[PDB]
Amino acid sequence: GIGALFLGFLGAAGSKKKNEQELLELDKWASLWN
Repeated sequence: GIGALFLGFLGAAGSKKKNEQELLELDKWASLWN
């Protein structure tokens, strides 16, 4: 879709631009819970 292009921007800027990483890391750890 067209609105998907927008999300791609905010998403791309993500893979582009520490702390948030360490916090996001736990998100992956959450998988453990399953």
